[PDB]
Amino acid sequence: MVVLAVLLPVVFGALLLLGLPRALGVLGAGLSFLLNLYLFLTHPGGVAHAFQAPLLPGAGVYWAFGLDGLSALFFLTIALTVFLGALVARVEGRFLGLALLMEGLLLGLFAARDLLVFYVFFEAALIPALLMLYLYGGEGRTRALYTFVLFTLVGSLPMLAAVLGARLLSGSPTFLLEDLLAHPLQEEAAFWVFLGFALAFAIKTPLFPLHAWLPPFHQENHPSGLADALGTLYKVGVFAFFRFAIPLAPEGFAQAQGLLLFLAALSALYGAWVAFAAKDFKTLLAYAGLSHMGVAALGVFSGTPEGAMGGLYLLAASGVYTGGLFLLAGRLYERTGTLEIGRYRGLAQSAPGLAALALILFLAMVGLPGLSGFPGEFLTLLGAYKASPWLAALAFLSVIASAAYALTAFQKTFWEEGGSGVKDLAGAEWGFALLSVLALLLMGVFPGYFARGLHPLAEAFAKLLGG
Amino acid sequence: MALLGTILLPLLGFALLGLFGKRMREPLPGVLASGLVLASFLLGAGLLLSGGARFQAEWLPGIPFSLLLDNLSGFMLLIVTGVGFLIHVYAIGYMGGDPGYSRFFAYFNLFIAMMLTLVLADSYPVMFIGWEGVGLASFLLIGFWYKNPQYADSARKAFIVNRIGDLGFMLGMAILWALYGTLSISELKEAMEGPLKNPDLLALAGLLLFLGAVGKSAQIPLMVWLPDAMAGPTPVSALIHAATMVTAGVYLIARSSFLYSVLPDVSYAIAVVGLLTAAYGALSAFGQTDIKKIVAYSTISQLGYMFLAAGVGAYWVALFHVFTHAFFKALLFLASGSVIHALGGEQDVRKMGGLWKHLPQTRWHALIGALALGGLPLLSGFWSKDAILAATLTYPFGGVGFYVGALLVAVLTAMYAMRWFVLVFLGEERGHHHPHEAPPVMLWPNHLLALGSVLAGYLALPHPLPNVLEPFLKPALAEVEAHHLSLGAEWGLIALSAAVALLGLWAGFVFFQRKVFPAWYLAFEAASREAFYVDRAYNALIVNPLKALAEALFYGDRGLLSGYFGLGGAARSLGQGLARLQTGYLRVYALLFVLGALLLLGVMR
Repeated sequence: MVVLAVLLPVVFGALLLLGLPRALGVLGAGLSFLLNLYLFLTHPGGVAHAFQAPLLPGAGVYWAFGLDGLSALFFLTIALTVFLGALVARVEGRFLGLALLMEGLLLGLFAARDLLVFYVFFEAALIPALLMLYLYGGEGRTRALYTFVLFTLVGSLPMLAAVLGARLLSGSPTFLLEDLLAHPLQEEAAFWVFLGFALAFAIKTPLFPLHAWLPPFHQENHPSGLADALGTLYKVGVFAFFRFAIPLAPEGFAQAQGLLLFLAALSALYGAWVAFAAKDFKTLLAYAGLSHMGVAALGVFSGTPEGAMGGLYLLAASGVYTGGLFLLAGRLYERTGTLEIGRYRGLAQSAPGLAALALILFLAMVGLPGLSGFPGEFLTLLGAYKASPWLAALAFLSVIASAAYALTAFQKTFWEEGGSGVKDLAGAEWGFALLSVLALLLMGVFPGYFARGLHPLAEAFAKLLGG
Repeated sequence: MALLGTILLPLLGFALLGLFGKRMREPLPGVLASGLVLASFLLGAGLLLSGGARFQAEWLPGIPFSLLLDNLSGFMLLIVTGVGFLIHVYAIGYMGGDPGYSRFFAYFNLFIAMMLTLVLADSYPVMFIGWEGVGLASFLLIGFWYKNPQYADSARKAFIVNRIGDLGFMLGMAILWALYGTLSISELKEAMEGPLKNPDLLALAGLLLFLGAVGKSAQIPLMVWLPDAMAGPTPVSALIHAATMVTAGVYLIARSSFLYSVLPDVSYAIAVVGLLTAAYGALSAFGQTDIKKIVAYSTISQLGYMFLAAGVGAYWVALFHVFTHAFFKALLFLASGSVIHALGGEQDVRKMGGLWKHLPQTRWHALIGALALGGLPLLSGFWSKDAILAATLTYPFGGVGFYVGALLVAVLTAMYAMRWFVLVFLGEERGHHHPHEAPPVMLWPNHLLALGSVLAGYLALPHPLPNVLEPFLKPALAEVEAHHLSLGAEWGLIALSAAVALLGLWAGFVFFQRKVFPAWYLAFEAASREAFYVDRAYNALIVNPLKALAEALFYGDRGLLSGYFGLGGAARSLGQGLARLQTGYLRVYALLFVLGALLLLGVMR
């Protein structure tokens, strides 16, 4: 059931860290992909594989797991992305076990059916990231690590008091989200809990004034960008907003909606804009991920089940193609040795199909229709314009700067005058490119098939902001 | 479902030519592409002749996938497929010894399929899919020979401007979803008539839609991006400037006619912008010293003509101009491409001259084209341009100054067409062309293009003669019409147009054979060569300041992270100030102990 699909990446990461060899982690990630896709099918609903076990009976804590429609496609997204990053990795630092550990942890986190288990995984996922960051590259590694870790922890630890309040002040018997949703928090008490949620989720969303951890984090990781891929998968903030923050304390969110939408719009614009000034790949992609989280936060904060489903779909797909671009940059680094955007211009003539792969990933990035980003982007526009037309309009002076930075980097990196000539493609990169573009096309062309399970949650939790 | 295969074919073709691509011999990509274009033309003509087509497939909740093939859609489909196949053969000829043959024709297949998806659409999201897909393929093909930085920034600026227009489109679409909740032109139109609501919002959605159309067809201010499309191969430039990527703008107005017909100020502004674009292109055309750019500015003027037509409500007349244009501008461009293929790509005017006697079968093509653009009294361009000139006066929104404006524009079009033809074929001899000027399968499809251009013509004729296109186009869509007309005096207007076109032809003849070029004219021609110093301003206060703010906001983020570091440094400093509290003398420790204990006992009350 759900437990096995969640645990498999963790145990395979253990068998990669403590056991040997490197190759078996790739097939472990593949097995995770297969099982998560199977569980994605035949899915009746939330109860799909319900699991209940005691953790702190006296305190009210249970291992609570199951597949939502949201959890299903997020399982699929993570399993696919991590399997791609496992085969093509070339990190080989003997730490891919940490990446599989983080995969399983994020799977359990999305499978969290009770609040405390969500919080537990939210806090536990700090370990892999810091490890694969610290001992696998970077000059200011420890300092950017302290920045990121202190940001997350200062945000998270008061959210523990927030969740204790959400359990106690409502008289909930346990931490189960079902029970906590059955006992809503009252006025002048949901205020503080939602504020604690909004700081901790925004600093990890990330939003504009609190985004300062993302570029230093993404630069100093393993230059292959596996740690960067999984850290980009670590922006799960938006989800916790829609599923946990807003429903559990909508009363304060009613007042804070204007400020949240403002932060989301300004983050999107600022990221997609400053990405132009970025002289390197890690900074550029960090600002891109900030832009995408700004758009997703806009879609969620706007109400408008349209915008909510669009923001979530955009979040999943953006994680996918950003991790793809990180792995692509890591492979071009491994074969060249430098990530500068100016130098090594002729790549396109030497690289036959790596240019087209990078182009497809970039097009999905700037939200070109026919790829997975456009459904969520446009649905978020619609929902935000319903919520606040000004903020959706300003926020969508983004496709311009998006196109600018993406095409500038692609041209100055690949298209221009030939250099020495660089390695063309690796055997693992073959399956990597094939599956990546396959998934992009399938999820962009048929957002009807996917995201159907996202609609009921979105409409119910958006009408919850109504009468 | 059979309607979808027409688009599916130049997807399999693109995938073959992109993935493997160079694993084929040189002529093959053209063969496969031309076969797909012809087998899409055929299956589209068969569907249209069979009455029409409809297809609905599941998509985003509330936003399904709707394809509708009617008279207005099939018209564009036949146009695009025929011109595309002709340019496909001309590219089979013209592309020779150039690597990326498969790249070229895969991009061609993608372009055709996306343009079909655009026009065959009952939902605005699919129209926008086609929009951005066309922008992508255009940006790709302009930079086909990527080894040049000069022909990279062109396509870069192209797609940036395109995405600006597309953002305007997205905002109009969001508006027309918030109001009604349909976003399907069929049901949105059937629901939009009657109780109009928030006329400000309707006019705003129309304004943003027109803004998207301006970026697509390169109108003011987004005008500047089209001339640099000279960078791309010549058959690409023909496909982009004649058959596709420009007709999308006028087609948007043709399909949203139900919206724009109830918006008098909006349609008046559309006519105004069409006139302004026509004037800009005409005035700055002849000053240009390059053949491709001096033709691109004529394209600007002709698209301004079409927008003027569609602005006053002359949607069928604007489509008349589109039909005529699709013929004669393709003729012009393919002529220029054969020309530079004879001279080894010299691609200049001042370095040209005296190609009249040298070139058989080419002087005829270029002359036919120059006459159609100048509006030779007996040619399709004459009918289209003067039908627009009349519809200016007859149709709503006044047409007071626009008539004399477009008439003087006809003068100027004739003048610069004669400048083009003379300075390229007459009045000097320079350069070299020994071996192979005339190709078979290059000038052969150009033969059919020029013939159709001569005989496009009489599908739309003044009311004594048959107006074939009006009854075909009106019933499916663009239903509303309210226009006066006259006879006898209208034919006097036709006579005025013919006389003006002929006088403009001869005026250009003498002015551009003279070589006098008076003091004021030299300054005028120089300014026109530099496009009236537009780009300097465009890079002055917008683009370069965007770069400056990118750099400044990067500095600001650096400062924000430094301020977080300052928070950490304040924490440590406070920490060591509290750590210095432990000096080590026991008397200090006991004093602080007793103080804290007293404080605690005081708090306990």
